[PDB]
Amino acid sequence: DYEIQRERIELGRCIGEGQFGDVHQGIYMSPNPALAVAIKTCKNCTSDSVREKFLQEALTMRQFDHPHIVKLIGVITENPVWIIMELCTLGELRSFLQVRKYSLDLASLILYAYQLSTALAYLESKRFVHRDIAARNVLVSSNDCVKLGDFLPIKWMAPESINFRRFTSASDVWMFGVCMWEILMHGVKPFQGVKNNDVIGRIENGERLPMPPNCPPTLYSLMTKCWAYDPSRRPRFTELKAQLSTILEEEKAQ
Ligand SMILES: CN1c2ccc(-c3ccc(C(=O)N4CCC(CCO)CC4)cc3)cc2-c2[nH]ncc2S1(=O)=O
Repeated sequence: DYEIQRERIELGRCIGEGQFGDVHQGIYMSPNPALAVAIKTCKNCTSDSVREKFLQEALTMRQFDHPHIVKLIGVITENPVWIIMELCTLGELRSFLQVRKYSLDLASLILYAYQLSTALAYLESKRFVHRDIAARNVLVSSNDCVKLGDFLPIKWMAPESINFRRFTSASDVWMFGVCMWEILMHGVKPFQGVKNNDVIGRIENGERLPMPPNCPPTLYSLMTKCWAYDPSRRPRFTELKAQLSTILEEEKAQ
């Protein structure tokens, strides 16, 4: 159904490293003659136990269809086993933001947050809990378009996830707060120089990540709402989407 004949794929250069092996860009020739694609490879998929786990990412991704979630294009299930995805040409978000620290305007940063919130409101409506929302798992398709990729990170995790391994859409909202902070910090990691074991203590003392330089206070406020200790007091993703739209439109008007 989405099994792709290997001769329709031209493997190109290695563009990254994955859990199971190198990621390449490539070209997919279909009945579009030259579609740019990402190809996830798997070093040890000659073993079926590894193959089953590798190909699970594809099965998971197949269930989603959203403009801000990376699309599965297809798979090749014989050795070498590949997963074919749309290429996000500008690569990982953190690296992208770091090199454009002084060249992306604030409206673009807010747009990325908004776009991610639309993907996450979609996932919440599908009753899908992500568990790992972080800038490391976001890819850049174009200067005006980011997409959620992936499918313990203590410094991103909600207190209930840390303490009791509770994961819900409300814990995803906490993580998304941290991801928004990362974006407005131009790809700096949260709690740099702080030991993982000490994170929950700071949180429990009422401390939170600080307002990023040049971040609109309305937007930092929204981040802080994501970091309510009580998950029931956090906004739902649809509310974040609504508020981010307003913040975005206000910034576009500057
Ligand atoms: C994790 N995945 C990826 C990892 C790296 C890159 C990636 C890395 C580097 C580049 C790249 O060539 N550059 C060079 C130019 C840079 C622009 C300057 O900011 C962007 C990085 C492009 C894509 C793309 C993907 C990807 N796209 N679609 C699905 C996936 S993935 O396999 O899930």
